Amino acid sequence: DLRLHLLLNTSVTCNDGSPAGYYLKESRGSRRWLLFLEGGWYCFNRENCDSRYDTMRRLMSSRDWPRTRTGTGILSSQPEENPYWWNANMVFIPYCSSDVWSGASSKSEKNEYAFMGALIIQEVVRELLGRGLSGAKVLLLAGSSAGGTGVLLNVDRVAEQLEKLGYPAIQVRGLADSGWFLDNKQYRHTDTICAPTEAIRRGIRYWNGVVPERCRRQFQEGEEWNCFFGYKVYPTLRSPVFVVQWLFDEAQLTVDNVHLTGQPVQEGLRLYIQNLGRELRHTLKDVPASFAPACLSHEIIIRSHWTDVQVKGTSLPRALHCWDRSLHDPLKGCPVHLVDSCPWPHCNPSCPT
Ligand SMILES: *[C@@H]1O[C@H](CO)[C@@H](O)[C@H](O)[C@H]1NC(C)=O
Ligand SMILES: Cn1c(=O)c2c(ncn2C)n(C)c1=O
Repeated sequence: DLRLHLLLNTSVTCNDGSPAGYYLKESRGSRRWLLFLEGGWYCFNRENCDSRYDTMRRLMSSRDWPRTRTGTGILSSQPEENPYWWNANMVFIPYCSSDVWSGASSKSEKNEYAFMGALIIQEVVRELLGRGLSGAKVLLLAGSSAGGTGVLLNVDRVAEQLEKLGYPAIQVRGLADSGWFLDNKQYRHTDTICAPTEAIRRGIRYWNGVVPERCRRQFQEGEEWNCFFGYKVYPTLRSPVFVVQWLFDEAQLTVDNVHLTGQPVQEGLRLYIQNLGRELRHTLKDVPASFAPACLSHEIIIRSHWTDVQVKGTSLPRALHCWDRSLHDPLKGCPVHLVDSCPWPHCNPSCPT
Protein backbone atom coordinates (compact mmCIF):
# COMPACT_ATOMS: atom_id res chain seq x y z
CA ASP A 1 0.00 0.00 0.00
CA LEU A 2 1.05 3.63 -0.71
CA ARG A 3 0.06 6.06 2.15
CA LEU A 4 -1.63 9.45 1.46
CA HIS A 5 0.20 12.71 2.37
CA LEU A 6 -1.71 15.98 1.77
CA LEU A 7 0.66 18.82 0.72
CA LEU A 8 1.95 20.87 3.72
CA ASN A 9 1.71 23.89 1.36
CA THR A 10 -2.14 24.20 1.37
CA SER A 11 -1.90 27.04 -1.27
CA VAL A 12 -1.29 24.12 -3.75
CA THR A 13 -4.83 22.78 -4.30
CA CYS A 14 -7.13 20.50 -6.27
CA ASN A 15 -9.79 22.22 -8.45
CA ASP A 16 -12.10 22.94 -5.43
CA GLY A 17 -9.34 24.44 -3.18
CA SER A 18 -8.92 21.20 -1.11
CA PRO A 19 -5.21 20.36 -0.63
CA ALA A 20 -3.52 18.28 -3.37
CA GLY A 21 -1.29 15.38 -2.25
CA TYR A 22 0.59 12.19 -3.08
CA TYR A 23 0.63 8.51 -2.04
CA LEU A 24 4.10 7.27 -0.98
CA LYS A 25 5.65 3.85 -0.29
CA GLU A 26 9.33 4.35 0.73
CA SER A 27 12.02 1.75 -0.12
CA ARG A 28 14.90 2.45 2.37
CA GLY A 29 17.31 0.31 0.24
CA SER A 30 16.68 2.28 -3.02
CA ARG A 31 17.96 5.53 -4.65
CA ARG A 32 15.29 5.09 -7.41
CA TRP A 33 12.10 7.25 -7.24
CA LEU A 34 9.02 6.64 -9.46
CA LEU A 35 6.55 9.61 -9.46
CA PHE A 36 3.38 8.52 -11.34
CA LEU A 37 0.90 11.12 -12.71
CA GLU A 38 -2.71 9.79 -12.79
CA GLY A 39 -4.79 10.58 -15.93
CA GLY A 40 -8.53 11.12 -16.61
CA TRP A 41 -9.21 13.69 -19.42
CA TYR A 42 -9.70 17.41 -18.44
CA CYS A 43 -12.34 20.19 -18.36
CA PHE A 44 -11.89 23.55 -20.18
CA ASN A 45 -14.84 25.83 -19.15
CA ARG A 46 -17.14 26.49 -16.15
CA GLU A 47 -20.02 24.33 -17.51
CA ASN A 48 -17.97 21.15 -18.32
CA CYS A 49 -15.90 21.55 -15.06
CA ASP A 50 -19.25 21.83 -13.12
CA SER A 51 -20.44 18.51 -14.72
CA ARG A 52 -17.06 16.85 -13.86
CA TYR A 53 -17.46 18.10 -10.22
CA ASP A 54 -20.87 16.28 -10.01
CA THR A 55 -19.77 12.78 -11.20
CA MET A 56 -15.88 12.78 -11.20
CA ARG A 57 -15.29 14.67 -7.92
CA ARG A 58 -12.22 12.55 -6.89
CA LEU A 59 -10.54 14.08 -10.04
CA MET A 60 -11.31 17.64 -8.68
CA SER A 61 -11.01 17.28 -4.85
CA SER A 62 -9.03 15.44 -2.10
CA ARG A 63 -12.05 15.56 0.31
CA ASP A 64 -13.01 11.87 -0.40
CA TRP A 65 -9.54 10.35 -1.12
CA PRO A 66 -8.72 7.11 0.75
CA ARG A 67 -5.78 7.02 3.27
CA THR A 68 -4.08 4.31 1.09
CA ARG A 69 -3.87 3.04 -2.53
CA THR A 70 -2.53 -0.39 -3.69
CA GLY A 71 0.53 -0.07 -5.99
CA THR A 72 -0.26 -1.89 -9.28
CA GLY A 73 1.87 -2.62 -12.40
CA ILE A 74 4.98 -0.35 -12.39
CA LEU A 75 3.90 0.87 -8.84
CA SER A 76 3.91 -2.75 -7.48
CA SER A 77 6.69 -3.66 -4.95
CA GLN A 78 6.41 -7.39 -6.01
CA PRO A 79 9.03 -8.51 -8.60
CA GLU A 80 6.40 -10.97 -10.04
CA GLU A 81 4.08 -8.00 -10.93
CA ASN A 82 6.89 -5.41 -11.55
CA PRO A 83 10.09 -6.97 -13.01
CA TYR A 84 11.35 -3.41 -13.80
CA TRP A 85 11.42 -1.23 -10.60
CA TRP A 86 9.85 -3.36 -7.78
CA ASN A 87 12.40 -2.01 -5.19
CA ALA A 88 11.89 1.73 -6.08
CA ASN A 89 10.39 4.44 -3.84
CA MET A 90 6.78 4.56 -5.22
CA VAL A 91 4.75 7.81 -5.54
CA PHE A 92 1.21 8.06 -6.99
CA ILE A 93 0.18 11.74 -7.53
CA PRO A 94 -3.63 11.93 -7.91
CA TYR A 95 -4.91 14.01 -10.86
CA CYS A 96 -7.23 16.59 -9.19
CA SER A 97 -6.45 19.68 -11.40
CA SER A 98 -8.32 18.67 -14.68
CA ASP A 99 -5.65 20.65 -16.66
CA VAL A 100 -3.42 17.86 -18.15
CA TRP A 101 -0.93 18.83 -15.35
CA SER A 102 -0.34 22.25 -17.07
CA GLY A 103 -2.15 24.74 -14.76
CA ALA A 104 -0.69 27.56 -12.61
CA SER A 105 -3.97 29.31 -11.50
CA SER A 106 -5.38 29.61 -7.91
CA LYS A 107 -9.10 29.59 -6.94
CA SER A 108 -10.01 33.31 -6.37
CA GLU A 109 -12.90 35.87 -6.65
CA LYS A 110 -12.33 35.62 -10.49
CA ASN A 111 -11.77 31.78 -10.68
CA GLU A 112 -14.44 29.19 -9.57
CA TYR A 113 -11.71 26.47 -9.81
CA ALA A 114 -7.95 26.22 -9.16
CA PHE A 115 -5.86 24.71 -12.03
CA MET A 116 -2.51 23.96 -10.33
CA GLY A 117 -1.27 20.73 -12.06
CA ALA A 118 2.21 22.18 -12.88
CA LEU A 119 2.56 23.54 -9.28
CA ILE A 120 1.31 20.25 -7.68
CA ILE A 121 4.20 18.34 -9.39
CA GLN A 122 6.69 21.08 -8.23
CA GLU A 123 5.33 20.94 -4.62
CA VAL A 124 5.35 17.08 -4.46
CA VAL A 125 9.05 17.07 -5.59
CA ARG A 126 9.94 19.80 -3.00
CA GLU A 127 8.17 17.95 -0.09
CA LEU A 128 9.67 14.52 -1.12
CA LEU A 129 13.25 16.00 -1.00
CA GLY A 130 12.84 15.98 2.85
CA ARG A 131 11.56 12.33 2.76
CA GLY A 132 14.56 10.67 0.99
CA LEU A 133 14.37 12.09 -2.61
CA SER A 134 17.46 14.24 -1.65
CA GLY A 135 19.44 10.92 -1.80
CA ALA A 136 18.02 9.82 -5.23
CA LYS A 137 20.18 8.74 -8.25
CA VAL A 138 17.15 8.56 -10.66
CA LEU A 139 13.70 10.24 -10.58
CA LEU A 140 11.38 8.64 -13.21
CA LEU A 141 8.36 10.92 -13.84
CA ALA A 142 5.77 8.50 -15.28
CA GLY A 143 2.09 8.95 -16.15
CA SER A 144 -0.84 7.40 -18.07
CA SER A 145 -3.23 9.19 -20.55
CA ALA A 146 -3.54 12.87 -19.33
CA GLY A 147 -0.68 11.89 -16.92
CA GLY A 148 1.42 10.76 -19.93
CA THR A 149 0.90 14.16 -21.61
CA GLY A 150 1.71 15.64 -18.11
CA VAL A 151 5.14 13.88 -18.21
CA LEU A 152 5.96 15.55 -21.58
CA LEU A 153 4.84 18.99 -20.22
CA ASN A 154 6.67 18.74 -16.83
CA VAL A 155 9.75 16.39 -17.02
CA ASP A 156 12.21 19.22 -18.01
CA ARG A 157 10.72 21.59 -15.33
CA VAL A 158 11.33 18.86 -12.64
CA ALA A 159 14.96 18.58 -13.95
CA GLU A 160 15.34 22.43 -13.86
CA GLN A 161 13.75 22.58 -10.33
CA LEU A 162 16.21 19.96 -8.93
CA GLU A 163 19.22 21.70 -10.66
CA LYS A 164 18.20 25.08 -9.07
CA LEU A 165 17.67 23.45 -5.59
CA GLY A 166 21.28 22.10 -5.76
CA TYR A 167 20.66 18.39 -6.68
CA PRO A 168 22.43 18.15 -10.09
CA ALA A 169 23.24 14.42 -9.38
CA ILE A 170 19.54 13.29 -9.54
CA GLN A 171 18.93 12.00 -13.12
CA VAL A 172 15.38 13.07 -14.16
CA ARG A 173 13.72 10.86 -16.83
CA GLY A 174 10.19 10.59 -18.25
CA LEU A 175 7.86 7.64 -19.00
CA ALA A 176 4.83 8.87 -21.04
CA ASP A 177 2.09 6.16 -21.35
CA SER A 178 -0.92 6.75 -23.72
CA GLY A 179 -0.20 10.54 -23.78
CA TRP A 180 1.07 10.72 -27.42
CA PHE A 181 -1.88 12.18 -29.41
CA LEU A 182 -2.28 13.30 -33.06
CA ASP A 183 -3.98 16.60 -34.05
CA ASN A 184 -5.45 14.66 -37.05
CA LYS A 185 -8.72 15.05 -39.03
CA GLN A 186 -11.73 13.34 -37.35
CA TYR A 187 -13.31 10.36 -39.23
CA ARG A 188 -16.67 12.23 -38.82
CA HIS A 189 -17.12 15.90 -37.66
CA THR A 190 -18.74 16.71 -34.23
CA ASP A 191 -20.53 21.65 -27.66
CA THR A 192 -18.05 19.93 -25.24
CA ILE A 193 -18.46 16.39 -26.79
CA CYS A 194 -14.87 19.86 -29.35
CA ALA A 195 -11.62 18.36 -30.86
CA PRO A 196 -8.49 18.28 -28.61
CA THR A 197 -6.78 21.19 -30.51
CA GLU A 198 -9.69 23.64 -29.78
CA ALA A 199 -10.40 22.20 -26.25
CA ILE A 200 -6.65 22.60 -25.34
CA ARG A 201 -6.52 26.17 -26.88
CA ARG A 202 -9.47 27.10 -24.56
CA GLY A 203 -8.05 25.04 -21.63
CA ILE A 204 -4.66 26.90 -21.64
CA ARG A 205 -6.47 30.30 -21.28
CA TYR A 206 -8.89 28.88 -18.62
CA TRP A 207 -6.08 27.08 -16.67
CA ASN A 208 -3.30 29.68 -17.13
CA GLY A 209 -1.64 26.58 -18.68
CA VAL A 210 2.20 26.44 -18.88
CA VAL A 211 4.24 24.46 -21.44
CA PRO A 212 7.99 23.64 -21.63
CA GLU A 213 10.12 26.76 -22.37
CA ARG A 214 11.79 25.65 -25.67
CA CYS A 215 8.41 24.46 -27.10
CA ARG A 216 6.77 27.77 -25.92
CA ARG A 217 9.57 29.74 -27.68
CA GLN A 218 9.03 27.77 -30.98
CA PHE A 219 5.19 28.10 -31.18
CA GLN A 220 4.88 31.43 -29.20
CA GLU A 221 1.77 33.23 -27.77
CA GLY A 222 -1.64 31.73 -28.74
CA GLU A 223 -0.08 28.52 -30.24
CA GLU A 224 1.16 26.83 -27.00
CA TRP A 225 -1.65 24.20 -27.51
CA ASN A 226 0.90 22.67 -29.99
CA CYS A 227 3.10 21.64 -26.99
CA PHE A 228 0.34 19.19 -25.74
CA PHE A 229 1.06 17.01 -28.85
CA GLY A 230 3.89 14.52 -28.16
CA TYR A 231 5.44 14.58 -31.67
CA LYS A 232 5.76 18.44 -31.44
CA VAL A 233 6.96 18.81 -27.78
CA TYR A 234 9.19 15.64 -27.58
CA PRO A 235 11.97 17.03 -29.90
CA THR A 236 12.27 20.16 -27.62
CA LEU A 237 12.93 18.07 -24.41
CA ARG A 238 16.45 17.54 -22.90
CA SER A 239 15.42 14.82 -20.35
CA PRO A 240 15.39 11.18 -21.57
CA VAL A 241 11.72 10.19 -22.26
CA PHE A 242 10.43 6.64 -22.92
CA VAL A 243 7.17 6.77 -24.98
CA VAL A 244 4.57 3.98 -24.50
CA GLN A 245 1.71 4.39 -27.02
CA TRP A 246 -0.90 1.97 -28.40
CA LEU A 247 -0.99 2.54 -32.23
CA PHE A 248 -4.86 2.55 -31.96
CA ASP A 249 -5.36 4.45 -28.67
CA GLU A 250 -9.07 4.33 -27.57
CA ALA A 251 -8.93 8.03 -26.43
CA GLN A 252 -7.47 9.01 -29.88
CA LEU A 253 -10.24 7.05 -31.67
CA THR A 254 -12.94 8.61 -29.37
CA VAL A 255 -11.90 12.25 -30.20
CA ASP A 256 -11.62 11.14 -33.91
CA ASN A 257 -15.32 10.00 -33.64
CA VAL A 258 -14.49 6.32 -34.46
CA HIS A 259 -16.84 3.78 -32.72
CA LEU A 260 -16.18 0.05 -33.51
CA THR A 261 -19.42 -1.94 -32.76
CA GLY A 262 -18.76 -5.41 -34.32
CA GLN A 263 -20.39 -4.80 -37.78
CA PRO A 264 -18.04 -5.23 -40.79
CA VAL A 265 -15.80 -2.11 -41.06
CA GLN A 266 -16.18 -0.62 -44.60
CA GLU A 267 -13.35 0.77 -46.81
CA GLY A 268 -13.52 4.40 -45.54
CA LEU A 269 -13.12 3.50 -41.84
CA ARG A 270 -10.60 0.67 -42.68
CA LEU A 271 -8.36 3.22 -44.52
CA TYR A 272 -8.88 5.81 -41.70
CA ILE A 273 -7.77 3.30 -38.98
CA GLN A 274 -4.82 2.00 -41.09
CA ASN A 275 -3.76 5.64 -41.83
CA LEU A 276 -3.94 6.47 -38.04
CA GLY A 277 -1.62 3.52 -37.17
CA ARG A 278 0.79 4.54 -39.99
CA GLU A 279 0.78 8.22 -38.80
CA LEU A 280 1.46 7.13 -35.16
CA ARG A 281 4.30 4.79 -36.35
CA HIS A 282 5.76 7.71 -38.43
CA THR A 283 5.81 10.09 -35.38
CA LEU A 284 7.79 7.43 -33.37
CA LYS A 285 10.38 6.68 -36.16
CA ASP A 286 13.06 8.92 -34.48
CA VAL A 287 11.99 8.26 -30.81
CA PRO A 288 14.82 5.94 -29.66
CA ALA A 289 13.05 4.73 -26.43
CA SER A 290 9.49 3.64 -27.39
CA PHE A 291 6.98 0.77 -27.02
CA ALA A 292 4.06 1.00 -29.51
CA PRO A 293 1.98 -2.20 -29.90
CA ALA A 294 -0.69 -2.53 -32.67
CA CYS A 295 -3.61 -2.75 -30.17
CA LEU A 296 -6.92 -0.98 -29.51
CA SER A 297 -6.42 -0.11 -25.80
CA HIS A 298 -5.78 2.75 -23.29
CA GLU A 299 -3.03 3.00 -20.58
CA ILE A 300 -0.80 0.04 -19.54
CA ILE A 301 1.93 0.88 -16.96
CA ILE A 302 -0.22 0.68 -13.69
CA ARG A 303 -2.29 -2.34 -14.96
CA SER A 304 -1.47 -5.60 -13.03
CA HIS A 305 -1.00 -7.54 -16.37
CA TRP A 306 1.29 -4.86 -17.97
CA THR A 307 3.98 -7.65 -18.15
CA ASP A 308 1.89 -9.63 -20.75
CA VAL A 309 2.13 -7.28 -23.82
CA GLN A 310 5.15 -7.85 -26.15
CA VAL A 311 6.49 -6.17 -29.33
CA LYS A 312 8.89 -8.35 -31.43
CA GLY A 313 9.00 -10.78 -28.43
CA THR A 314 10.07 -8.08 -25.86
CA SER A 315 7.78 -7.14 -22.89
CA LEU A 316 7.45 -3.49 -21.71
CA PRO A 317 9.21 -4.24 -18.36
CA ARG A 318 12.15 -5.69 -20.39
CA ALA A 319 12.20 -2.65 -22.78
CA LEU A 320 12.29 -0.32 -19.69
CA HIS A 321 15.19 -2.40 -18.17
CA CYS A 322 17.05 -2.13 -21.56
CA TRP A 323 16.39 1.68 -21.45
CA ASP A 324 17.99 1.80 -17.94
CA ARG A 325 21.04 -0.14 -19.31
CA SER A 326 21.23 2.24 -22.36
CA LEU A 327 21.43 5.30 -19.98
CA HIS A 328 24.50 3.93 -18.04
CA ASP A 329 26.90 5.49 -20.66
CA PRO A 330 22.90 -0.52 -28.88
CA LEU A 331 22.58 -3.59 -26.55
CA LYS A 332 22.62 -7.24 -27.80
CA GLY A 333 19.03 -8.65 -27.44
CA CYS A 334 18.00 -5.70 -25.16
CA PRO A 335 16.00 -3.37 -27.47
CA VAL A 336 14.58 0.05 -26.40
CA HIS A 337 12.81 0.99 -29.73
CA LEU A 338 9.83 -1.41 -30.20
CA VAL A 339 7.15 -0.21 -32.68
CA ASP A 340 4.70 -2.70 -34.31
CA SER A 341 4.58 -2.56 -38.17
CA CYS A 342 1.36 -4.66 -38.55
CA PRO A 343 -1.45 -2.36 -39.71
CA TRP A 344 -4.66 -3.42 -37.81
CA PRO A 345 -5.67 -3.56 -34.10
CA HIS A 346 -4.83 -6.96 -32.47
CA CYS A 347 -2.47 -8.00 -35.36
CA ASN A 348 -0.18 -8.38 -32.28
CA PRO A 349 -1.34 -11.59 -30.51
CA SER A 350 -0.23 -10.24 -27.04
CA CYS A 351 -2.75 -7.28 -27.13
CA PRO A 352 -4.95 -6.86 -23.99
CA THR A 353 -8.23 -8.94 -24.11
C1 LIG B 1 3.39 27.42 -1.61
O1 LIG B 1 2.94 27.25 -2.96
C2 LIG B 1 2.84 28.49 -3.67
C3 LIG B 1 2.20 28.23 -5.03
O2 LIG B 1 2.92 27.24 -5.78
C4 LIG B 1 4.23 29.11 -3.78
O3 LIG B 1 4.16 30.38 -4.44
C5 LIG B 1 4.85 29.31 -2.41
O4 LIG B 1 6.21 29.70 -2.55
C6 LIG B 1 4.78 28.03 -1.59
N1 LIG B 1 5.17 28.27 -0.21
C7 LIG B 1 5.91 27.39 0.48
C8 LIG B 1 6.20 27.77 1.90
O5 LIG B 1 6.31 26.35 0.00
C1 LIG C 1 -3.77 16.56 -26.81
N1 LIG C 1 -4.50 15.67 -25.92
C2 LIG C 1 -5.40 14.80 -26.39
O1 LIG C 1 -5.65 14.72 -27.55
C3 LIG C 1 -6.06 13.98 -25.50
C4 LIG C 1 -5.82 14.04 -24.19
N2 LIG C 1 -6.59 13.13 -23.57
C5 LIG C 1 -7.30 12.51 -24.51
N3 LIG C 1 -6.98 13.03 -25.70
C6 LIG C 1 -7.72 12.40 -26.77
N4 LIG C 1 -4.91 14.91 -23.72
C7 LIG C 1 -4.65 14.98 -22.29
C8 LIG C 1 -4.26 15.73 -24.58
O2 LIG C 1 -3.47 16.51 -24.17
